[PDB]
Amino acid sequence: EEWQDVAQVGNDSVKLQGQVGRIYGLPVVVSEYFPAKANSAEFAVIVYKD
Amino acid sequence: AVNQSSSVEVSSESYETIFSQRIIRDLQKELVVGALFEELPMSSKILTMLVEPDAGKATWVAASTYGTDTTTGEEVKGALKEIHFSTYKLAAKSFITDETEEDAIFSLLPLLRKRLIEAHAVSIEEAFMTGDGSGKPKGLLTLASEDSAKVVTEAKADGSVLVTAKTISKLRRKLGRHGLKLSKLVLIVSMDAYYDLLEDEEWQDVAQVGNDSVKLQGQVGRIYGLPVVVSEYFPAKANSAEFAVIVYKDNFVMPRQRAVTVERERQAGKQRDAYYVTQRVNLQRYFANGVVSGTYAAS
Repeated sequence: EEWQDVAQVGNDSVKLQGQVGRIYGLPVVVSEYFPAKANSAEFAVIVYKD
Repeated sequence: AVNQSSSVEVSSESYETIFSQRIIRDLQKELVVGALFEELPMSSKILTMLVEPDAGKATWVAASTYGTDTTTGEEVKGALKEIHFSTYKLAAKSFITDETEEDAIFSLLPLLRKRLIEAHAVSIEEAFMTGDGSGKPKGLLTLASEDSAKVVTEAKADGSVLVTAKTISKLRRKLGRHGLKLSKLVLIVSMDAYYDLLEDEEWQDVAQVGNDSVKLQGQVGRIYGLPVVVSEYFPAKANSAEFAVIVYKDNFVMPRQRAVTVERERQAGKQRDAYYVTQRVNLQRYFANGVVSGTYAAS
């Protein structure tokens, strides 16, 4: 439906090596510690340097 | 017999042609599932082993209660759960009499021996696909139905097809909960739904925009990069079950104390040479989670 839908041209060339998320070139790390579907969060981003 | 033409001399009576002793036969059912499971040797009636559970939750303190008393969780000592395995038996027998092969055309003996093992291989595969439990294994369809592993819905039954690349994800997003993901899995598709999973139009499509030079030479199938296993041991033409996924890990290991044994009887049967073939095996797994068999439902 996006990215690799009808057309594989929606991405870098992933097909290959096993359908891993590389959203904007960043690896996505799964965490099965989020609560059920409600008013809760599902996608969290963190930037650190110090 | 011969009776027309018979001009002008006597064209015998019958039996006027060369006989072909050469047997040939069609591509029937193959065996593909009973050849990819880990094998467990054992010398007992049953084998029992111990599986622990996860832990846990610990409640953090109220920041003021530093001793007498600490008000932290009470973690209950996790029970080691037994898992026990049961090895069922089957057998087949065959016989010919010594007076019923020297008369005719000598092509007997390995013909019967191939056929009984071929029949036995089919019965093992058919049982591994489908079971009730009445002395046969609980086959994959009637195992992956007691754990609630089904989707509503994939397509529509014998009319209005729409079983595309999307359905594999819809099945996979129920296959997890909490960790059936990554590689090391295989999916098995019915013969009928293998031809219908070829209208798309998505992913592995009819265009060079959808893929490179991957088919080559007959639209083989590899949705999300996965391998596809073809089999017709699934009963289509109904809102039943015919698409199945299995993950390869610690689990799906088959226990046996014996393989096929083949033995011979004759003394003192009064002119009967008789062959018996026995096997003892079962198909089972540890925990009852991480399989999905669709279903594929309609009305």
